Amino acid sequence: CPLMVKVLDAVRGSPAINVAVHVFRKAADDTWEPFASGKTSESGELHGLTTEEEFVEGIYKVEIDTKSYWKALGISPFHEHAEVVFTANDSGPRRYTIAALLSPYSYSTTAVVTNP
Amino acid sequence: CPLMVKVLDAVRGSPAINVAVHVFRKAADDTWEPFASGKTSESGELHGLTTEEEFVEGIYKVEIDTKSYWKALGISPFHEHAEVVFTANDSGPRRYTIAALLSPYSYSTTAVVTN
Amino acid sequence: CPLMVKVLDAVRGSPAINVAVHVFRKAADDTWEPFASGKTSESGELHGLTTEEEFVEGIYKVEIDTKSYWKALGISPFHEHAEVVFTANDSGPRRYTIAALLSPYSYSTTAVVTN
Amino acid sequence: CPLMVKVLDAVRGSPAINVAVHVFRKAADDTWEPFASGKTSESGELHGLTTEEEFVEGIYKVEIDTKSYWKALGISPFHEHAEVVFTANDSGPRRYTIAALLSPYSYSTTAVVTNP
Ligand SMILES: Cc1cc(OCC(=O)O)cc(C)c1Cc1ccc(O)c(C(C)C)c1
Ligand SMILES: Cc1cc(OCC(=O)O)cc(C)c1Cc1ccc(O)c(C(C)C)c1
Repeated sequence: CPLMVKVLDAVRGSPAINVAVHVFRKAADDTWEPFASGKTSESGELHGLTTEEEFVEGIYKVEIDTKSYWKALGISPFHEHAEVVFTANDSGPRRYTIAALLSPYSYSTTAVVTNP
Repeated sequence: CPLMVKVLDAVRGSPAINVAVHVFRKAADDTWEPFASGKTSESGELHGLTTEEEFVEGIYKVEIDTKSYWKALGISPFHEHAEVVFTANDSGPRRYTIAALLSPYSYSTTAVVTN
Repeated sequence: CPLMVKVLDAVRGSPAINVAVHVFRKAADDTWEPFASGKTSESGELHGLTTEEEFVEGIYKVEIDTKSYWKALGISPFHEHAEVVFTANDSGPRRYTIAALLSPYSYSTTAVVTN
Repeated sequence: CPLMVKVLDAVRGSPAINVAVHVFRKAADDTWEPFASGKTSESGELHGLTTEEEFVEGIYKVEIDTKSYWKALGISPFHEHAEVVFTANDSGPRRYTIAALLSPYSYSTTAVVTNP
């Protein structure tokens, strides 16, 4: 898969399990069209969101439901979600790993972009 | 002010200067209504976005134009911007500092919520 | 001062208060000589560690006692501390702010080097 | 292996390749004894540092040579290295992944600790 999401929990030092992830792609009319969705596994990973054929050039948004994650652990976090927005495939097809590191009042996100 | 934004540049080890920042409030129809904006100062700070009277409870989005910043420095960036979405809440402390740390392919953001 | 330390808590969304910080300078024999120390303020800041005269070029280590901080909050931490090791250099800007962002199993540190 | 190190470059959005890593363990006399060393692979990973038998309880230091990494890319970075110090195995054997994210003037580090 050309798009993978990996989420870690900085409080527990663990993968962030069962985190909902929604992906959108900006349409020609500038709206966000639903593209794919899933939830992270026991390893904090979400694979199989898309395919090489489908994942064309465009502006994509990956919205990670961090608030539901923290709420289920009894925590009222600051952010509603973590949303990473990016242009994909503009110099040709690439593989993207979107890595997120979560704390109740902070998150970081990083992209690892490789040429397949 | 109840809301301040502070932006640092992890490549240069400096405040991130002249970064455009837009603030939006979520409307009843779930659209984002522009609320305030500015550019960060020589110290990477943006003050005076709102007032205590105006900044009522709601869902807010702070959009930091990281892409234009990296473009101005001749460095290829990954993100279109960094968005920071949160519910502002009266019961808690209520001065918010949104701190962001920028790299071309990574950012972190943290909230410092006080008094 | 030429050196300031600012520490934030990513769990509480607050300055990290009363965190012990020790500064060391690398000696000629490669050992670390204690130089200065303090505890962060109510704003998570530690000022006045050194002076422009004293803070000559050399290799410095700032050790932030994160473990005692998490212990004080009843939260299990991973690291013994966060160390920040750098060469201080006259040609460049020379006011250093060491910013640290703390979580129980993660920390980040950044240098803001100005004027 | 109970200890793995993974290093990413936040400027290029890539693994950080050929980064030297030195591991030390605190001795009974409070000195740092050399424990293991290696360098990151093309995937930014360093495997095989130790074994279950060898990796007993103790205080360990993982020193990642970030300065040489940046210097080889023409950059004069702020830090001499990234050094992550931690007590290991104090509630029994665990697997540790030490993840580091590098920028010229900043780094973050995170531990993922799992029960084998
Ligand atoms: C929020 C903030 C306040 C501050 O006050 C000290 C000053 O203005 O001199 C000084 C600095 C440098 C920051 C920014 C900061 C301070 C600490 C920190 O962990 C982070 C994370 C985003 C990496 C950011
Ligand atoms: C992206 C990624 C890939 C990975 O490969 C799987 C494995 O080898 O276990 C293993 C891990 C732990 C990560 C996550 C990671 C790896 C490095 C890193 O600096 C960061 C920051 C976002 C904190 C995250």
